Amino acid sequence: VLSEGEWQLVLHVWAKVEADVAGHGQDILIRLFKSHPETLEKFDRFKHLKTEAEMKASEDLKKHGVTVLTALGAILKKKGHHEAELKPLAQSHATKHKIPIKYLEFISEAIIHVLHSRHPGDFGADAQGAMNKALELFRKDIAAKYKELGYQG
Ligand code: HEM
Repeated sequence: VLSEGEWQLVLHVWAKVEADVAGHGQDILIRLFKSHPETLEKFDRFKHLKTEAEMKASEDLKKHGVTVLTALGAILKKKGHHEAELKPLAQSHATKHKIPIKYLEFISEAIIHVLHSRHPGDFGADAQGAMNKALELFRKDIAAKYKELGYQG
């Protein structure tokens, strides 16, 4: 579990993300798609996009980034009590979207890179450590639901 002090490091930096959800969501998805091109192939909506410049120009991608970060924020703010929020997400990601757990690890790494670029002063090693723990918790709970339903392990 995270301590109360580690949750406070997480949510302090997240309040800052909430100043510009759309810009954050962009940088994260672009970083994901460039670092791990195979992830872009999951998105019928985005697979036509070939360059970073086309990505940065897509309003629909920016819209999806807000969808993603809003759902994540609602989970973080539950500070681990996130069962009701996380269940619907794991079901759709397992059964509809077919998203490997490994891809959730990839987007976690994208999230941490972008927070580090945008908020150095609020995102030192101790906050980075806390955020890494929160994302691990998120992945571990999703992984449990996947296993239940019989999805890739
Ligand atoms: C932090 C992780 C993520 C969160 C919070 C998240 C959240 C969401 C939300 C809320 C939706 C819309 C409702 C639904 O279908 O459940 C969505 C859709 C989707 N997500 Fe995720 N997602 C995450 C990670 C990923 C990753 C890593 C991928 C793929 C590599 C992925 C692929 C998709 C696809 C294909 C859709 C549907 C897009 C469309 O409308 O066609 N998601 N996600």
